[PDB]
Amino acid sequence: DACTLLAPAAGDTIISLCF
Amino acid sequence: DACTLLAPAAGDTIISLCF
Amino acid sequence: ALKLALEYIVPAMNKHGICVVDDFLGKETGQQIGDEVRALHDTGKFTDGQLVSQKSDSSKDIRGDKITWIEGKEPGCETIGLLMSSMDDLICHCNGKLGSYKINGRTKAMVACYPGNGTGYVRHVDNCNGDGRCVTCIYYLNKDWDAKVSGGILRIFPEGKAQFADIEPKFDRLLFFWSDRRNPHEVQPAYATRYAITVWYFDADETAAAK
Amino acid sequence: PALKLALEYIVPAMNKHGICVVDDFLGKETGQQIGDEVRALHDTGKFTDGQLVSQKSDSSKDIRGDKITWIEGKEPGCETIGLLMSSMDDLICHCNGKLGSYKINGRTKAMVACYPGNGTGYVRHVDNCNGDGRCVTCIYYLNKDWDAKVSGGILRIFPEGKAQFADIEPKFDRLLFFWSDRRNPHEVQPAYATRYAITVWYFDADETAAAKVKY
Ligand SMILES: O=C(O)CNC(=O)C(=O)O
Ligand SMILES: O=C(O)CNC(=O)C(=O)O
Ligand SMILES: [Mn+2]
Ligand SMILES: [Mn+2]
Repeated sequence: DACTLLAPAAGDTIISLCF
Repeated sequence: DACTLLAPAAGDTIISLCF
Repeated sequence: ALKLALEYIVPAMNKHGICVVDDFLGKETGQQIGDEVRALHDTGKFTDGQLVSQKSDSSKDIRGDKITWIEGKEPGCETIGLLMSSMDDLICHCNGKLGSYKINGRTKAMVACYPGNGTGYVRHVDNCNGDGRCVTCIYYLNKDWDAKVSGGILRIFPEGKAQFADIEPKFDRLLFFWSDRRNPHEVQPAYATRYAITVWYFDADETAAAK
Repeated sequence: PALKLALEYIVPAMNKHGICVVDDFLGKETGQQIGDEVRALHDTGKFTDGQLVSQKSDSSKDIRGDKITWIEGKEPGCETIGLLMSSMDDLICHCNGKLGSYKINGRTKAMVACYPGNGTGYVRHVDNCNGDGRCVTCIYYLNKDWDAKVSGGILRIFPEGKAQFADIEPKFDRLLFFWSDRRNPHEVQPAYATRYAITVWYFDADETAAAKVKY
């Protein structure tokens, strides 16, 4: 649907964390 | 811009009024 | 007509760009309009609200209402037609006194229903791009609406000021407000069936220029 | 202590309400220094228009009118922002096993964000609505002496299923947590003053793996 038309971009990078 | 992505569709017919 | 328009609506609109009129048609007429609207709904004719620039087949997350367009002449919508004649009467006796708009057109009537379940309408402006729509008029049909339980408040954010105007969608209430970027507004999530009838009035010059 | 806060305050508030506000997170001095670093980032023209997951117009101010910059935390000149990120991460990792079934194993960079007054904002939206892996949204606010009555910029959260909402003022040194998915639709209401905030999104291991397969 149109939900992603409103959602903030997460960036191109995921940084590992915790484990 | 993106403003029309949120704007209510007016349709296509206008009804003459007043004059 | 002349009385209420010249002496109440015109001042309120020019000073604030937002006018509320309660007990517009009275309980009997309001109730008949309610019956006609709910009849239209129970046929299943209502379709998903559309946007000026539509990108996805589904857009509930932008506007989650279902609607149907009425001219006012349909056999069985006589009381909605009466509502419309009343509105048009007022608006035409407003010409030359609403800012500088020369109103000479209107849309069909948009009968809209937010079907509870948290649906609403994100903050938006009705007329973004000078499409001619200068005055938005909405007639609400919701008896004993308790916003604390059902939500569905219309929050308007007058451009330029942090303050806002919350409008409950109360039965037999008639709302006016400037359609352009001065009055961005949202329907906050509703948790009960929310009915309203909308008419947009067009400005002669701006409409001709847009076309 | 980060630990006692995470177990005694953050985790219960998140599990019972999906929203958690921690005021005076780092203290006056550290918060001010973060304000300096973000204002410096801003004065050097590093900010660009906030982006949407699926953008259709190149100018989308009317969806979200904020200016953005992504910070890894290691950039020389961003040491205090890096400390903030370290605090947050330390806090989140000590929550694993205590946030329902979520196992946080990733995060975005830090999104430094500015709404430059003038009625800019962010219409009601859901951070993660297709299951992109983001489970917790974390936002650090930097706006001293914020008077919402004149400046607006309140974050209104609309917890799903209930007519209630939660109005979050973007107060200085305030740390906000909330579930990123459709439980917490929210909007930044128009701001008439410069509004700064730093956001980190945290990813769930399983949901992010699924997301990688889906995309
Ligand atoms: O129904 C309301 O009160 C408000 N509706 C709208 O903003 C619309 O349909 O464009
Ligand atoms: O900055 C805020 O208060 C809220 N921010 C957002 O909802 C966002 O950037 O997606
Ligand atoms: Mn509207
Ligand atoms: Mn968000």
